[PDB]
Amino acid sequence: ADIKHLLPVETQRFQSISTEFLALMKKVSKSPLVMDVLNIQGVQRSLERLADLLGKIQKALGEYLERERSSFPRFYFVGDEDLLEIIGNSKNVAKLQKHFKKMFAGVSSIILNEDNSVVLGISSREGEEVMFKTPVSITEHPKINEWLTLVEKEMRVTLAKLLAESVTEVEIFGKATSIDPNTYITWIDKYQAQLVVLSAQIAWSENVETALSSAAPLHSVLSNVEVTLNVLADSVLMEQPPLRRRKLEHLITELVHQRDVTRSLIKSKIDNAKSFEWLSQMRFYFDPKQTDVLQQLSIQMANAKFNYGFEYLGVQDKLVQTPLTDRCYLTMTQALEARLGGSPFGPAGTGKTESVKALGHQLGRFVLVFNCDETFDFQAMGRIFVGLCQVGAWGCFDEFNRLEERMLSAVSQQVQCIQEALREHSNPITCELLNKQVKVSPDMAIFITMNPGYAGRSNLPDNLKKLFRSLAMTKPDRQLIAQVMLYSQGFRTAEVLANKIVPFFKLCDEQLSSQSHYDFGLRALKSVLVSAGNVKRERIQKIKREAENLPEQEILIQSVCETMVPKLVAEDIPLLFSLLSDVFPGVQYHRGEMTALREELKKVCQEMYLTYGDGEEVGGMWVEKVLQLYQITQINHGLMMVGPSGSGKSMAWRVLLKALERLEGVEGVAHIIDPKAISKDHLYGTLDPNTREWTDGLFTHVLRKIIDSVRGELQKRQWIVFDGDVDPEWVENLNSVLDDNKLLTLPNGERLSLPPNVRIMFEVQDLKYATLATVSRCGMVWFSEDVLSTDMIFNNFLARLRSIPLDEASP
Amino acid sequence: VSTNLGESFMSIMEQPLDLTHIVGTEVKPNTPVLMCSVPGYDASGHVEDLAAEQNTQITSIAIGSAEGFNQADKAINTAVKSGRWVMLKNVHLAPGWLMQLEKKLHSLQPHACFRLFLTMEINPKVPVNLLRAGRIFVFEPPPGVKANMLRTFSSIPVSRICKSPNERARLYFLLAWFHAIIQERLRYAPLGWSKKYEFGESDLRSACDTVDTWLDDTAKGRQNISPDKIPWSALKTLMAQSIYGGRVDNEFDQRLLNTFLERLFTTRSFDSEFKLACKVDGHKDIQMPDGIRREEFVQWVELLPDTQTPSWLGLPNNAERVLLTTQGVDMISKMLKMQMLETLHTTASNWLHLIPQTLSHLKRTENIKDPLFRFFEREVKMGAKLLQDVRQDLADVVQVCEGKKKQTNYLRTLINELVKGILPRSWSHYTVPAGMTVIQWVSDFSERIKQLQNISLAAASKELKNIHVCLGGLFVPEAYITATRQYVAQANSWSLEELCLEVNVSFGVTGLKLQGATCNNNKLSLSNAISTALPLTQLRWVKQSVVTLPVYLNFTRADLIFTVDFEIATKEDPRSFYERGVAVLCTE
Ligand SMILES: Nc1ncnc2c1ncn2[C@@H]1O[C@H](COP(=O)(O)OP(=O)(O)OP(=O)(O)O)[C@@H](O)[C@H]1O
Ligand SMILES: Nc1ncnc2c1ncn2[C@@H]1O[C@H](COP(=O)(O)OP(=O)(O)O)[C@@H](O)[C@H]1O
Ligand SMILES: [Mg+2]
Ligand SMILES: [Mg+2]
Repeated sequence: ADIKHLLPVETQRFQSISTEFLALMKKVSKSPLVMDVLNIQGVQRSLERLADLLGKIQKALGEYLERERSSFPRFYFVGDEDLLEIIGNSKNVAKLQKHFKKMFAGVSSIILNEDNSVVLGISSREGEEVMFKTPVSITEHPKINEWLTLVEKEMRVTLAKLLAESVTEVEIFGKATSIDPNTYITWIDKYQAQLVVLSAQIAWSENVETALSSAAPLHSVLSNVEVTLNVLADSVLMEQPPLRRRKLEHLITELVHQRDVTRSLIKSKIDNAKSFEWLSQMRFYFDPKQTDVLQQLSIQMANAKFNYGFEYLGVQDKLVQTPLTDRCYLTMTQALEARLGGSPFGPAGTGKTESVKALGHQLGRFVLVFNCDETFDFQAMGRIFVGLCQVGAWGCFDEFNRLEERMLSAVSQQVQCIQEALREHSNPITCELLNKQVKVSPDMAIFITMNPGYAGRSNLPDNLKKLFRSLAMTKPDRQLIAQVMLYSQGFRTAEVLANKIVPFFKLCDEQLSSQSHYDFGLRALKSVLVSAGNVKRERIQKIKREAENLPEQEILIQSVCETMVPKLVAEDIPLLFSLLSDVFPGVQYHRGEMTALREELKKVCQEMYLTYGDGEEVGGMWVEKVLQLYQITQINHGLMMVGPSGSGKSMAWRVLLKALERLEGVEGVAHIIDPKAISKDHLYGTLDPNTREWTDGLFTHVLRKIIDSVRGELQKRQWIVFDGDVDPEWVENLNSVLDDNKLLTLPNGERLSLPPNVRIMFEVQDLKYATLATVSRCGMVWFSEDVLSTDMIFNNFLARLRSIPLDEASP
Repeated sequence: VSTNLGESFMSIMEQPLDLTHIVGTEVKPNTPVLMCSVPGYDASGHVEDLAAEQNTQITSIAIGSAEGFNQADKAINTAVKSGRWVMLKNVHLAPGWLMQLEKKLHSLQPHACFRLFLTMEINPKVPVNLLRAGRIFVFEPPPGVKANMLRTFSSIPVSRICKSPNERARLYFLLAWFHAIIQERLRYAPLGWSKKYEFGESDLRSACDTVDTWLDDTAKGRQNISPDKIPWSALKTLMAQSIYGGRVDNEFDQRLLNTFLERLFTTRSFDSEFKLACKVDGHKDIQMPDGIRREEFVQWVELLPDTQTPSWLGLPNNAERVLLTTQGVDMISKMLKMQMLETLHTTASNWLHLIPQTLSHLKRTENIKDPLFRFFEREVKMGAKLLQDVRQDLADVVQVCEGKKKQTNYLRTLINELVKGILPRSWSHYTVPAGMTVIQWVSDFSERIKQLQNISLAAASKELKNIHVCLGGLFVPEAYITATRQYVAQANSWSLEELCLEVNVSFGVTGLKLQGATCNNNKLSLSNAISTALPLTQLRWVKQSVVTLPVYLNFTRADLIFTVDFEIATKEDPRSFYERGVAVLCTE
C-alpha cells in the first residue's frame, strides 16, 4: 500500500509502461497470427524501450525490498529479483512454489486445492508430504507475510502433534518383546522420516532412563534394540520403495548407534541416572502433560537443555554417530550452553560442516552453510547476521580463515554483540547491528569451519578466537562409518566388507605414488560405498529380472575399481590391482557391457574425423578413458580431466557429450569458461560498496539462466567446463557446490541451488597449486600423455586433408 | 644482579601487573596505553575487567573497516570532550591510520581522566612514531608455575571462590595448578607438547565456569560436600573432551592430558599429604596444602621457592638445558650488540667443488610381484632422479661461476639460494626437519644415496629380506612398513586386516633412537640421558605392563609413522613414561 506516495516518478513511469503494454496486448490480440504480429514495424524498438524502462523501474524500486524483509523474518534469504517476483506474484500463489526452497529448510513446495485459497500442507523435494491439522485460509485475504507466518506456525504445530502421536504409537509398540514387521512397516509409512527417527530416539531414551531408575532392565533394553535391529535388517534385505528405503536406513543407523551406546553402558556398571557415563550421552525427554505443544520435547546433554525447533527438514542424510561425532556433539552443545559459537577445525574431509548440519537437524533447527571468501564484507556479514537473528536459524560459515583479516576483526564486534544479546536472553530483546536494532531469537547459533594452513590463509584475531570454542577433529572412525553404512544399505558380510575396505584405503593412500590429484580419505570412501550400494541394487534388479545370494565382495571391488581406477597414473594400476588381489583373495574383475554407447561413439568419432579403438587398438586407451569419464559422470558431480596438454581431454568430453545426446535424445549444451582470462571479480560477480547491489559474474549468470530455464534448460543436459588452470583463489568458492549442499552462496546472501542435470567439469593441466579441499570434492580422470598416440593425430590430419576443402569433386 | 642491586630488584616482575595504579597515575592523558601482546594471548579482557572494577564506560571499537575508523574518530572526539575512555582493538592492521591517529593525538589536549588503549600483536608494521608516543605494555604467558598461579588467583575474583561449599577453594586451587602445569609445558616443546597449543585464559574461564556449574548441580546449597560426592568423573571427562581437549590433535597428547587429569583430580578424595609432583628425585617432593581457605591457598602459592626445575612439570630435569644455554648465548649476543654502539663467487665455487665428491652415481635395479622389490625399485628410481637433478644443477652452477655458460633465471635463483645457504625449493623433495641448512642436507643426501646404492647392490645379488635398513634414510618409511606387512601377508597367506606388530631389540630396522629412556632385554627403563641409540630393532608381524610409544620421523615430532609397544620395567610407571614424553626417533 501507499506505493504512489513514496515513489511519484516511479509510479508515473509504471503508468506509462502500463499504457504501452495495454497497447501492445491490444495489438497482439487484434491479430493472433505470428506473421500479422510481425507485420507491425517498430515492435523490436518498442520491446527494447519497454525492457529498458522495466529495468530502470526495478533498479530504482529496490529500496522497498529491505522494508518488505523487515516484516517476515524468512524474507532475508532471497534475492532482489526473486523477492520482487514473489511480491508481484502474491496473488498468483502457484508461481511461488519454486521459491520456498530458499525460505524454508526442506519445504520445497506447498499443497493447495482447486480453489487456490487454502494451504492443505507442505511437501519436500522427495515427495514426502505433511498434512496440516488445521489449514490456513487465504479466503480472508490476509497479507503474504501474515499468511506465511501462519503457515509456518501451523507447520510447527502439525509436526509437534504428529511427533506426539508417533511417540505414543512407538511406546505401545515397545511394550512387547516380539514385534510385527507388518505393523512396523505400516508405522514407518505412516510417519515421516524425521519424526520416525525422533520417536525411536525418545523411546530408547525413556527405556534407558526407566532401566537406570531400577542389570536385568538394561539387558532387556539391549535385547529389544537388538531384536528391532534384526527386524530392520530383514526388512531392508528385500525390495523396498525409495523413500521407505531411506527411512529404514535412517532407522538402522540410529538403532545401531543406540545399541552401541547401550552396550557401552552395560559393559561398565551404572546404577543411577545421574552418572556421567549416561549424562554424557544424548538424551530425549517427552512430557505428554505439557500444555504447550511446542515445548513437549526437551533435548538434553551434559548440563545443557534444548527444545526442538520443529522445523521441517524433509528426508536429507543422516550421519553415522561415530565417537568423534559424539565428542563433537558434546563440545558444540557445551559451547551453545555457554552462549559461545562453535568452531571445529582440521584437515578437509573429516566431516565438520556435515557434523554441524547433523547437530542442527538433530535439534530441529534451520541451518545455513556459507562458503565465505575474501569478498564477504562487513556489510554483507551484518546483513546475513540480521537475517539469521530475525529468522532464528543457525550459521555454518565454511572456510572462515579466508576472510581478509581486517574484515575478520571487524566481524568480531558483531559476533560479540550477538553473544552479549544471547547472554542477556539467558538471564523485546535487541542488539545493535549495522547501526540498527534487530530482534534476536533465542535459537541463535554461529558455527565456524576452518582448515588452518591450507593455502596460506589468514588467521583469526585473538578477540575473535576467544569467542569460539575450538574443536580438533582429524581422524574420523572410518571402520565404524563403513560398517554402519554397509549394514544400512544391506549386506550380509557388512562388517567383513568394512574391515576389508578401510585398511585397503589406508594402505593405498601411503603405498601409491605421490600425485597432486589423489584422494583416499573419507569423501572417497563415502563415494565408493554409495556407488557400491547403487551397483548392488542394480545387480539385484538385473538378477531378479530373470532373496538369493550375491557376490558382495565382487560388488565392492567393482565399485572400488569404477571409482578409483580412472584417477590412477599408468604406473599405479598394477600396484592397485595387486593390492586388491592381496586384500581380497577371490577378487576377480569384469567390465564392458556398453555396446550401444561404444558403437555410437564409433559413429560420432568417424563423423568428426577421429580415430577409434576397440580396447586394444590404436584408439583403445582413449575410448576406455571416454567410457571412464562417462561412468564418473554417472556416479559423480564434479569432474577434473587432469593431464598434460595434448592428451585428447577436450575431444574426449566433446565426443562423449555428442554420443550421450545421440543415445538419450536429450540435447547437450556445453559452456566453456576460462577462469583466468577474466578476473575472479568478473567471473563470480561484484558487490558495490556504495549501494548494496549485486551484478552477475559469468558463472553465476550461466547458473541463473539454467535455474530460471526460460528456454527450457532443465530438460537439456548442461555441462560447464572450466578450461583453465586451477588455484585456490577462485576454486575455493565452489567447495560448497561440489559438496552435499550442491549450492553456491553469494555475498548478498542468496542461495543458488544446483539442478540435477548440471555437471561442473574442469579441464586442468597440473594440480601443483590446488588444495586438498578442492581435489577431494572432484572425481579425477587422469588423461595420460600416452593416451593420445601420435599416429592418431596423423590419421586425424590425413582425414581432415582428404575432406573439408581449404577454400571453404572440387579441384 | 641480586648481589649488586639487592635481592628484590626483579621481584616486582614475577608479581602480576597492577594496571589500575599505572593507568590512574603514571599514564598522561595524551599518551595512549599501548598494550602489545604475543600471538595466542589477548589483553582486551584485562582492560574490560579494569573498567568494570573502576565503574567507567568504554567504547570498544574493532579496527579494520572504514566505519570502524569513523566510529573510532567519533568516540575519541567524544571522550576528549567529555572524559570517558576509548579502546581500539587490533590496531596493527592499519599503520596508515595509526600514523594520523598519533598525529591527531599530539595535536589535541584531552580531558584529565581520559585514557586511550591500543591493543595489537607484536608486529613490525606498528609505526615507530606511535611506539615512541604511547606507553608500551607487553603481555606474555607468565613465567614460572608460581607466577602463573598468582596471575590466575588475581584474575579470579574472591567472591566467586568464597561461595559455598568450602571445597570450591580446593577445587579452584587444583584447577589453577593443572592450568599452570599445562601452560608451562608449552615452553619445552616438543617434549612437553607435540604442538604449540593455545591454552589461553579462555580455557581457564570455561573450566572455572563448568566447575561452578557442576558444584552447584551437586550441592543444593549445602555448606560442605564429602570428597566422594564431587563429580570427579564429570569434571575429568568434560575438561578432557570439551575445554582443554578441544585443541588436542594427537592421541599421544590426548593420553598425556588424560594422565594429568586422572593423576590430579582425585587427591585420594581430598586426603592429606597428597604429592603434587616430584621436584628432585633425591628427597624432594611438592605437597598439597592442608588448608581450606582461598587466603591460605594464596599464601601457600606465594611461599613457593623461587627455584624451579622442569621436573615440577613432570618433564625430565635436562629439558631446559639446551633452551637455557641458547637464551644465555642470546643474552651475550644482545650485550655485544649493545657495546657495538659504544671474490665471494670464488669461495662459492670452492664450496660447489667441495660438495659433490660425496655423490657419484646410482643404479636403477623391472617386472616382479614382490612388494619389497617394487618398493625398493621405486625408491631407487626417485633417488636416482633426485641425484641426477642435483648433479646437473651443481655442474651448471660451477660452469656459470667459472666457465662458458650464461646465467638464466633459474640459475640465478639457485645462485641466490646457495649463497644465502638455505635449501632451494626444487631440491626439497623428501621431508626435511624444520628447514635444515644445505650443509646438513647435502650430508643427509649423501647418506641416503649410499643407503640406496647398498640396496641396489643387494638387489643385484630371498636376497632382500635379510638386509638391514635405516628408517631415517628413506623417502617414505610408512611405505616400507606397509610393504613389509604386505610381503609377510602374501608369503604366509594371511589377511592384511588381522596383522599386528611386535618389537624386539623378522625384519631388521636400524637407526631408531629413543628419547629419555633406555632398553635392556626388551624392558624399558627411564634414564636422564637425552637419547639412546637402539642397536637393531626387529619387527615381526603376527596375527595375535606395556607402554605404547610413538615413532616420529624427526626431532621436531611433526610426522608420525607407526606406534611401538615396549615392555615396562618392574619398578617404573606408565603414567611417568607418558608424562616425561618418552618417544622414539628414526633420525638425528
Ligand atoms: N581420438 C583421437 N584421434 C585422433 N586425433 C585426436 C584424438 N583426440 C584428439 N586428437 C587430436 O588432438 C588434438 C588436440 O586434442 P584436444 O583438442 O582434445 O586437446 P587437449 O588434449 O584437451 O589439450 P589442451 O589441454 O592443451 O587443451 C585435436 O585437435 C585432434 O586433432
Ligand atoms: N559420521 C558420518 N556419517 C556419514 N557421513 C559422513 C560422516 N562424517 C563425514 N561424512 C561424509 O564425509 C564428507 C566430509 O565432508 P566435510 O569434511 O563435512 O566437508 P567440509 O570439509 O566442507 O566440512 C561429507 O560429505 C559427509 O557426507
Ligand atoms: Mg567445511
Ligand atoms: Mg584441451
